[PDB]
This record gives sequence, C-alpha cells and structure tokens, in this order.
Amino acid sequence: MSIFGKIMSAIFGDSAAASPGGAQAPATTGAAGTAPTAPQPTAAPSIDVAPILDKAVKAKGEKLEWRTSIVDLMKALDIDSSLSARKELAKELGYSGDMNDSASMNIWLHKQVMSKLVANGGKLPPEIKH
Repeated sequence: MSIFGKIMSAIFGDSAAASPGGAQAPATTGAAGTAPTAPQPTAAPSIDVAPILDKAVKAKGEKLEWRTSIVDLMKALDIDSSLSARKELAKELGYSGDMNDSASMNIWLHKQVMSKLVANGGKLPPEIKH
C-alpha cells in the first residue's frame, strides 16, 4: 500500500470539530440558555498538521518526534512500522536499501513522504521543510 496516503486519511480527516484551536470546553446546562446561536462554519484551505500530529503522537502513547523522524509520525497514526509497512511505503517512493541502512533511511524517507503529504494542502510549522 501507500502509507503516505494511509496516514493522510486521518490528518486531512479532522471532523471531530477539533482542528487548530477549535476544541471548546464543555459547560453545564439547565437554566443556561443565555448565549448567541449563530454557528458559521470554519473553512480550512490550509491543513495545519502541527496540532494534528503533536496530539496524535501522545494519543498513540509514547512521545515521538514527527518533526524529524519519519517512523515516528507513521507509528503515530498507528501503522505497523514492521517489515511489510516499511517495505511498501519505501517502494512506492522509490526504495533505497543498499548501504544506507536505517541511518539514511529515516532521512530520505522523511523527505519524500512529506512531499506527497503536505502537498495536499498540509501546513507545517516553520522548522519542518524538507
């Protein structure tokens, strides 16, 4: 499969009314009816991936660094990260497994995946750029 297209189905799939700064705090009701009700939809031509992955990472359970590590953001959306997963994602991008080992694998893969990911309207924090 194509994991860059598998992870984006969650990143570009925010419909829980969370978004960057959209989550509100619940309040008690009853006599509380005093409040305006004019819900104008919040459009988003830009998909801020930062308040998506930063939260998804700690939702996964362990603290990761999606900012640099490609395997971290992958596992965060809950991908196998095992042999089959690392094989499909890499081979869809071109695959490089000669002497580079996992060392250059984290680097190169992180670059290519982002080019297929944030190109769909994804907005990244100012330090995530190739």
